[PDB]
Amino acid sequence: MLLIGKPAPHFSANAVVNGTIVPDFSLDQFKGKKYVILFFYPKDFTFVCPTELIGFQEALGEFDKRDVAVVGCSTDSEFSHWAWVNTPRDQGGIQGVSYPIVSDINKTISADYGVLAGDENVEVNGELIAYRGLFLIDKDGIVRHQLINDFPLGRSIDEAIRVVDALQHFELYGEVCPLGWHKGEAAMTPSHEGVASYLSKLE
Amino acid sequence: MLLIGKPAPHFSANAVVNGTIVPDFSLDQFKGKKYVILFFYPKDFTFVCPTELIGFQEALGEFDKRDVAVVGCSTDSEFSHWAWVNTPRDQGGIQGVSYPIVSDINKTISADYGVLAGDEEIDEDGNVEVNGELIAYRGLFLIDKDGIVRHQLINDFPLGRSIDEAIRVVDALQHFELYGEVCPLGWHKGEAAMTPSHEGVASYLSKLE
Amino acid sequence: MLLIGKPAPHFSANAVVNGTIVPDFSLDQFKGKKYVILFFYPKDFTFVCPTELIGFQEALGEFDKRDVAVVGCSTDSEFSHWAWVNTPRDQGGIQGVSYPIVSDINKTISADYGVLAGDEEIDNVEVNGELIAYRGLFLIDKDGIVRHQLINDFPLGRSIDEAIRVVDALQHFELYGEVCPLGWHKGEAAMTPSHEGVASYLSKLEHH
Amino acid sequence: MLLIGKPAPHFSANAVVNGTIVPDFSLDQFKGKKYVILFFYPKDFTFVCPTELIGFQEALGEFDKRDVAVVGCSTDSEFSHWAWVNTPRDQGGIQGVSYPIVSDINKTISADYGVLAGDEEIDEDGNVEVNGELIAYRGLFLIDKDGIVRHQLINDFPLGRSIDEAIRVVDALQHFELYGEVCPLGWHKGEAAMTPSHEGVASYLSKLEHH
Amino acid sequence: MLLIGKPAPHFSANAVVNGTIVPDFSLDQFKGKKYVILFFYPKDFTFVCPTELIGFQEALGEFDKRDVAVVGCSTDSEFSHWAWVNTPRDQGGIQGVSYPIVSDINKTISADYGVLAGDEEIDEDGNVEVNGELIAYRGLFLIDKDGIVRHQLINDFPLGRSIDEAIRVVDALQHFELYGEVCPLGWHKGEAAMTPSHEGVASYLSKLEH
Amino acid sequence: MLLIGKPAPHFSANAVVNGTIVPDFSLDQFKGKKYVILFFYPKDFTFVCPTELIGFQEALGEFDKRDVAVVGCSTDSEFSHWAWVNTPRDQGGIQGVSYPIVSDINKTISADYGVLAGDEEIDEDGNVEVNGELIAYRGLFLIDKDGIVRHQLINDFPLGRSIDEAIRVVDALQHFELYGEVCPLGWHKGEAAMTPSHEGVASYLSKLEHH
Amino acid sequence: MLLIGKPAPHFSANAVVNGTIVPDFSLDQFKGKKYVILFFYPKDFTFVCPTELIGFQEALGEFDKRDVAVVGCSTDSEFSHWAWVNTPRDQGGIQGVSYPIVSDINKTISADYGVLAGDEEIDEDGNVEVNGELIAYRGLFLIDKDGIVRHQLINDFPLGRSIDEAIRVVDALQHFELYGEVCPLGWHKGEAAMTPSHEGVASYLSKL
Amino acid sequence: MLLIGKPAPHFSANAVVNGTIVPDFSLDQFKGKKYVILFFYPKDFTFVCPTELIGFQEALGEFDKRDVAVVGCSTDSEFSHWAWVNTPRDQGGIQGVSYPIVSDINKTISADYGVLAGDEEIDEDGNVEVNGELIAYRGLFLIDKDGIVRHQLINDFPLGRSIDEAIRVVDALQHFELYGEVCPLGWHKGEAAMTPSHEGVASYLSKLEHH
Amino acid sequence: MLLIGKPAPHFSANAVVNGTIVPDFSLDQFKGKKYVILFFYPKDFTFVCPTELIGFQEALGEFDKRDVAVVGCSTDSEFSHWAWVNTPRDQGGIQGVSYPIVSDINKTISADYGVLAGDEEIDEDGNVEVNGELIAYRGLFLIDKDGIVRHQLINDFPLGRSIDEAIRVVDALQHFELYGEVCPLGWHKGEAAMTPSHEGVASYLSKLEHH
Ligand SMILES: [Ca+2]
Ligand SMILES: [Ca+2]
Ligand SMILES: [Ca+2]
Ligand SMILES: [Ca+2]
Ligand SMILES: [Ca+2]
Ligand SMILES: [Ca+2]
Ligand SMILES: [Ca+2]
Repeated sequence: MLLIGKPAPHFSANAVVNGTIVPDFSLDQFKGKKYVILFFYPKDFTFVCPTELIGFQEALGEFDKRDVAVVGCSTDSEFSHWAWVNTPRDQGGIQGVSYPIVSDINKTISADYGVLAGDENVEVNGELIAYRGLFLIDKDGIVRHQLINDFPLGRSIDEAIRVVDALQHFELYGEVCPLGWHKGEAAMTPSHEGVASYLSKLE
Repeated sequence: MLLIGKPAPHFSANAVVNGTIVPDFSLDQFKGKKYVILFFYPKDFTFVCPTELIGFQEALGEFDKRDVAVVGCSTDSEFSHWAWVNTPRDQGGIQGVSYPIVSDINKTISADYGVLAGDEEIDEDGNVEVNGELIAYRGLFLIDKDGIVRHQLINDFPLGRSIDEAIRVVDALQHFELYGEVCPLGWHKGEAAMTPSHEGVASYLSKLE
Repeated sequence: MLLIGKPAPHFSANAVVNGTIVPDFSLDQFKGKKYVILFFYPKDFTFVCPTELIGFQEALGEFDKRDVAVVGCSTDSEFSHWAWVNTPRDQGGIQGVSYPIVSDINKTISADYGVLAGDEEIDNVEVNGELIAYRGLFLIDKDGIVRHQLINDFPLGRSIDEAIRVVDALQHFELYGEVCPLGWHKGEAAMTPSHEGVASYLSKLEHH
Repeated sequence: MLLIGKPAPHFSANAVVNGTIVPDFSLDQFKGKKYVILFFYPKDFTFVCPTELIGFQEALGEFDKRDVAVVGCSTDSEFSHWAWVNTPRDQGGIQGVSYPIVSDINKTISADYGVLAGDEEIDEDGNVEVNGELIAYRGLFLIDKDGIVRHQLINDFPLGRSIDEAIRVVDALQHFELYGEVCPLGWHKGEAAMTPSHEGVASYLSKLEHH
Repeated sequence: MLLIGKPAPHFSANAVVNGTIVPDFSLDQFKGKKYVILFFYPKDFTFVCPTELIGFQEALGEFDKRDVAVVGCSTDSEFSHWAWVNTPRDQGGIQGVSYPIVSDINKTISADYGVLAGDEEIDEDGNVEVNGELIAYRGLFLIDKDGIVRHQLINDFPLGRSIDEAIRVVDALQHFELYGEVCPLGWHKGEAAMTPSHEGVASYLSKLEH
Repeated sequence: MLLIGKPAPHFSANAVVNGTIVPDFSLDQFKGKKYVILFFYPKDFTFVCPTELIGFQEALGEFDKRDVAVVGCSTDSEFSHWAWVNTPRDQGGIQGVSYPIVSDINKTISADYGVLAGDEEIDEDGNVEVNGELIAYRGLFLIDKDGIVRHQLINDFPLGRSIDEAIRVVDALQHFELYGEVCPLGWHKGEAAMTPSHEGVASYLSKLEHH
Repeated sequence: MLLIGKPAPHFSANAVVNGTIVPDFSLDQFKGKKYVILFFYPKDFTFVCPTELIGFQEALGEFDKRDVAVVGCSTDSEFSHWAWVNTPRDQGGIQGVSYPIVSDINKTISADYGVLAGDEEIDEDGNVEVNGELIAYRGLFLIDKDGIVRHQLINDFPLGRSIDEAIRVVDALQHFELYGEVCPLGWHKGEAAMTPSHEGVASYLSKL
Repeated sequence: MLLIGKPAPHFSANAVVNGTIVPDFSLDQFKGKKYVILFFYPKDFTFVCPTELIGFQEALGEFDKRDVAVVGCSTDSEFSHWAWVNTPRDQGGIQGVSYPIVSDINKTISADYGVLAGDEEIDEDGNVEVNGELIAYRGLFLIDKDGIVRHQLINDFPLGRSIDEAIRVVDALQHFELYGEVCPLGWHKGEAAMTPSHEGVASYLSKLEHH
Repeated sequence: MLLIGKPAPHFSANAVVNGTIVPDFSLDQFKGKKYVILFFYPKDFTFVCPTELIGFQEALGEFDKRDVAVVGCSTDSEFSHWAWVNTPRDQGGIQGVSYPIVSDINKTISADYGVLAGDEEIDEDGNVEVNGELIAYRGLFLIDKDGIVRHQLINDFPLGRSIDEAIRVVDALQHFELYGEVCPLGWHKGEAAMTPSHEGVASYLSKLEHH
């Protein structure tokens, strides 16, 4: 489903924050204060998912500098999350992951964000688990960027950081970010003069 | 909607291929033969859109080497596309863009791929009213040789995309197809992949330590 | 659609006025002030459409003297319009067209005015043909009421003369209460809408 | 209704042809043989309508030479039509009009062609009330030999139509059918048409800047 | 539909009154003042209809003396009516007909009175297809001064009506209104009516035996 | 209901024929053989109804000569009908009435012919409420040999009908059937009818004006 | 339908009371004052029906002494009833029947009491066809002073009813109302009733 | 429900026959062979019900002589019935009742025969609530050998029924079946019946008048 | 019916309490005062049901000590219940059963508690037919002092229940209510419970691994 330009759907669920189970976790707390990178993964105790979670843990300071809160989510229970953060990495665990890991135990968050796999007396084709979904949410709670990958295709922290940098650049300077833009490169004024001037300089 | 794991919706529209208007363009031709990178942009003759189109033209060799066809799409007419490829780049044009640029003139492609902006309503006697513009967001899809969507990405209007990220996802999909190894976070071609098993993930994570 | 005797459907869209993109263009501004000749064409950068747009530009004074605003419209974007008015005529452009060219980007204007081509069928929703505007033209009086409409197939260009003639007939009926007979032109004899009026008008045809 | 590019709706009704009442008149007979100019008017024995009908009768040869059948229609009965063609013109009649005048006595033809005036409403108990008069506006349709509508025009009650514009649209349609050239704004038979191509439109528009 | 004992449906249409087109004609004007004989015929410029209209014109005084307004109606336009009253009788016209002739141009009046011929059906493309002609049968209604229908009659197209029967029904209605006696079969003004009671019917039928 | 041009609704009920109760009486028996004058009255043992029934008995020969079967009907039972034909006329009875008197005991015939009085409603508790009496008004129908209704008439309760008008309408129907001439206003057997054509009506009206 | 324990449906119709046609006859008048024996019969001028009506007339005193109003009803008109009470008994008439005979001219009373014979079938358009005759079967109802039905009985057309059974049920109802004793099988006025309790039924059955 | 003239609804339930619980009891077995008197009572182990059941046992021979099978029914289980027939009469039991006593444990029989008390209603909460007790009133049905209901009677809870009235109605039905004579008011076996004709009723009432 | 965590459905019915028929029995009276063990059985005068009812009578003191009211229920009438408590046990009776035995005579309680056996289906005649018997399975519910169902059990007809398991679940619920410790598998009063926490479950299981 299309959430670009729309408010990130509200939820309130159990989560693991700093390795501790906490109730009533919501993205409300970040409105007006932090951007949010919210990412969904399919299953605790699997393969690409721990590497993605651990990598987000390693880059957590880079998101902190940018006023970005990192939030993970799967449809597993908060107790599976807790068991997993208490499993050492050399045993496949995600020990040391300290940002919030939301438990979408009813699958309503994954459904509302349009990342729930499977197809639906009531019978279900496939597994109702989340694909590798990622959303960039601005300080107003609006979705500005989304990405969904199939199960075997891990995501990239560099691209998430790049889109964060681009959004903040557009918010600061009103300049739109052209293809392949990175922090420090030339942006563009959104006008006829702007596009003619930017494209002439490239050639 | 959610197209991951599902066939990319079929279409058949006018397009500009190698600067020429052609009819009945479809992604059918690529089934069993090429991967497809399909990207939607909002409007001809604008700002971020020409930079994305030109950059895809410049990187076309990287996609050719990987058996990937690049296809652009907007809801503008095929003639607006043709005028745009016949406009020099220093005037905001996209001259030299040679891959197909599809005209989603009926907006059905953008709807089917879930990238169409705007909201529609039915009033008391107001028929269909639309809030906002029915144009495509900066949407991108990776379609494998069977026509299945394996990756999708949508950016708001002012956020241009990245060719490197598209190439990386192509490499990850092709690596998983060849070796059955899943690609971990931040993976690039030539780096260590992973065996999808308990021992595989445990051993992979031990090497990082 | 049947719009004669009914208000022209309201709209508010981006347009190019005097070669510049402007937002929130509507026919509201003309209610009580000007008549409107509103014409739809299918596609920017095509064939008959530039000749019609340029010709409406050349005859623009004939409409000004009659308190008629000329407004064109297609389902192309306002940026396509802007690119087209910046293309020289010898290359197929419509450079110098200065009256408002509305962008019906959502196709709701053409739908509401009954000029949108194509057929919509549900299976998703599939469309047979192209959802673009036919060569449609509407005369709207100062109260916002449609008094004349005409739609031509894609290859059949319209005529400025017939538009001016219908405008003259409407204004003559508004002024004198006389109905305009077949082939009436400004300055020719009209008719009083009564038994005596039609008998007298037709008798003179058999006297001269 | 939007009929451009679509078949002209079928009908079969009483008419006055050559001053005589005949049944089962339809435009089927013209498919593959003649173009049709079909025009609706609101009321027999009124004001603009006799001038339009008489003018079409006098210009009938111009349509005959172009393989065009002229057919008129209103929702009055065939007997009103018959009485009207037996009324001398100097008293408001349409004597001498010999082409078919269709009686749309049930108003289904006018409704199908999208020219029927009035507004239809249902009551709090289910009765059918009508605001205004269910009569035809000044509607005109050009139907090609395949029965497809290529041009349509509707005028308010006091605004008579123009035979010149009807002939011009016929000539433009026939020129496009014969030569595949599209007819630009204000085109008349014998003037330069246009090739529907990038080069064609560029060539046409460049020549206008000099001529 | 059955209108006996129910109000005559309201309408407001163009009509030709005394040979002149007038708008907003209604039977409301007659409420509390006059009875109404309202008759529908199918088509202007035809065959039985001019004879019925002319005959009503010739008998107009018999209805005036009885405080009865005569109103004709068809689904033709008011201009067809006007042309018809300006056509001489020796050419099939109805010249000299001066009472109101209503134009039921939308066919709603004929529908409301249940005299409209033809059959309407909606096809699966939305449009309405019609078998036959939506024109009025030869319908006649007697409406009292309260606007209530007391007598109705419908004839097929080739069967002209009878002025005598209309006058007889008017006289019977007025006699019952005045004296409260019910009118037996074949009753005419001046003949013996009947008291609506056991004794009344026994007495009336006894006298008929001689 | 509008029955002109439509088949008279079928029924099959008990009746009194020649003073005898008989079952399964229907107008089917007359199809192809006789016209039918079918008349409804409200109640046995009342006031106008016996005068109408007796008068139809007195004129029975006039209808026999014209191949017309006379049939009466009310929503009373066949036993009330039978008792009534066994009550002498000087006591309010209809002794001597010999044509069929149908018992519309279920009120379905009166409903089908559009002559049933009264108003039905559904009450609070889904009950069925009736305003007035579900009895037949003074309804009369002329049915031709094909079973099609050609003339219908309904009178309020206190207004007795007229045998002369029924016979006149019968003569008009039979004249149109025999000669194809339409019968003008006030036409009676032996007078001039009319050819349904322009010339026919013009000729008929000319003869009246100097007559 | 089951009316036992529920109010007898209200009605208001023409009737013949003491040989005279009267309007607006209803059982409301008896509420709080009299019991009602209400009986339906199929057709005036038939066979069992006159014997039942005459017998109810002859037994009228037994109902009067028990504060019971007798009311007959059929779907025939009030004038048919009046003609029938003016017919001598030796010719099949019901001369001398003086209690109210209701005219259920609309058949709504017979429907509301569930005694109307026949079957109604309805189609899409609503055309109502009927199998059989919509006339009342030989129905009888005992209504208490509150308007509550306490006993009902319906017989097929050829099976006449019994005055003794109606009077017996009246006696049983009045006995239960007065003494709170339930009436066993075959109970008659003056015979032993029963206390509605374990001991009451055990003691009653022991004596047999 | 109105069952007169209609087939007695079919059922198949457990019953106590001659003091023994048996399955699949139905009235089908009696079709074409015996009349049926089927009676419903509300509750086992109560007050009027044992007297009715015991009295029907005592009169069983009178019904046998008339080819009548007696069947009782309540919505109690077959085991309550069995316990009750094993309870001595001097303790309120129905020991010695040997004809079939049906267990309408699903209440469907009492519903089908229109003798079930109580009212069922559905809420907005979707639940089913019941006003009163869903038990059978004192209902009685006479079923002929073809399975058609010819007589029915329902009494309020405190009003016991009458064996005499059942016998009398049985005799009347059998008399009408044999002789085609209808039974007048108060008729008993051996008394004068009536021929269903005008003459029959006229003659019968005359003998009552003078004598 | 999943009632765990939801209020026990309300009812108000006739019952036998201490061998006496009483009206308007409800579990309302126990809210805030007593726990409720509510058990359904299929039929009076059968086989497993008397053993269960008598066994609950014998264990009544064990429930009294725990502030638990024992209530039985079947769809039999209150009079069948009364007869059954007046039958000696050596004849299959339940003499001496003094706690409330509810009569679910309308079957609404069994339906609301999800223990009603049988299958209902509506005929084409809108009629309701039932496959099987609408009787209660061997259902048991533990209801807390707030009226909330905390434990439920349903057995097929031939499988009698266990007093020990009912007492055990009562003890487990009361232990959790008093001390907030959850009761592990097979817990009995006096044995070690568990703190619902990570450390609590780890510590509980550590002690088991030794013993
Ligand atoms: Ca879900
Ligand atoms: Ca669309
Ligand atoms: Ca649209
Ligand atoms: Ca219509
Ligand atoms: Ca009916
Ligand atoms: Ca039930
Ligand atoms: Ca139930």
